Amino acid sequence: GCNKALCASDVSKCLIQELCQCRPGCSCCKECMLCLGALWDECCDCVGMC
Amino acid sequence: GCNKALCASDVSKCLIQELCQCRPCSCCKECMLCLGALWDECCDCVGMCN
Amino acid sequence: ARCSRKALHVNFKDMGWDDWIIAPLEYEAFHCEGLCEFPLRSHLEPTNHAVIQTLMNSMDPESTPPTCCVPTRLSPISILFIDSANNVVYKQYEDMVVESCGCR
Amino acid sequence: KARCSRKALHVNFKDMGWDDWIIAPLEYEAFHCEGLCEFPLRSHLEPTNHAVIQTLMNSMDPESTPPTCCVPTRLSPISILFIDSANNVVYKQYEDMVVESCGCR
Ligand SMILES: [Ca+2]
Ligand SMILES: [Ca+2]
Ligand SMILES: [Ca+2]
Ligand SMILES: [Ca+2]
Repeated sequence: GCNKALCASDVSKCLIQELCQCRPGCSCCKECMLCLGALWDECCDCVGMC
Repeated sequence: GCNKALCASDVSKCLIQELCQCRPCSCCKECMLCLGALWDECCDCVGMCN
Repeated sequence: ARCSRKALHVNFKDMGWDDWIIAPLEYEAFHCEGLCEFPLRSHLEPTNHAVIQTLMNSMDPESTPPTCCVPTRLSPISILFIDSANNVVYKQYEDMVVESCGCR
Repeated sequence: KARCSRKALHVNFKDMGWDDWIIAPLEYEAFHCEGLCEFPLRSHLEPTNHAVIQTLMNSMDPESTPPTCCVPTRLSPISILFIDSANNVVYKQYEDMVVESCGCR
């Protein structure tokens, strides 16, 4: 479910912004989706936020 | 040079005791005490031969 | 398959250290091994440099090598040994056991 | 094959697809760490006790114990001007962007 070719850039962008790092066990669950934008669908699995 | 077979164990001993971790030279003489009879053969592994 | 902590038993006699360590005779040190590829899990607490290098490696592995799986937290053990002056010493040695692994 | 060493690593943000949010700089020198980790480690660099022991075990039997790995042991920041997720313009110091020393761990 994680298209590394499609997702690597924008997912890495969010990580170095310190987003998509809170665990869902959730705080940043939403600021992460904001950073991924249209690619939340295609890339949520890359961080398991779904 | 540094005979790895002859020196690895005794030099490692000295390192984890926090000796032989300076450079030319304060800790030079406690390192020599620790290597003991192996000083000639192994001083090059820690750059202390002077 | 990914960067994780694996077993590593240390036996002091096997390494030639029996002539100076009295106790313990052995301990579980662990070690860090496994792939560091995109995505680095945020439980690997990766540095910004590692995220960038990992992205570059993912885009052109021929030009940029991957980051590497290493210890990121370590804990100590106490050792009773004989020092170079023939004193007997009981000392906590730092950074002896791997508690967490991560790509760096 | 060299011992663990700091080596060139040029980062180009447009090449990485980050020109749509990073305004400046568009490139920088990040460096990377690569190379052999074997007995003897560079002892003046203060390797961890674990890495000393692991390196000794790997010298005892490289078929049984794997080597330590050359990684960044000190890093430094750069400042970046960029557009954040909410369309604010931000000038921020990003930590751990540039390798300053390498070491076997
Ligand atoms: Ca879409
Ligand atoms: Ca001699
Ligand atoms: Ca011995
Ligand atoms: Ca882009």
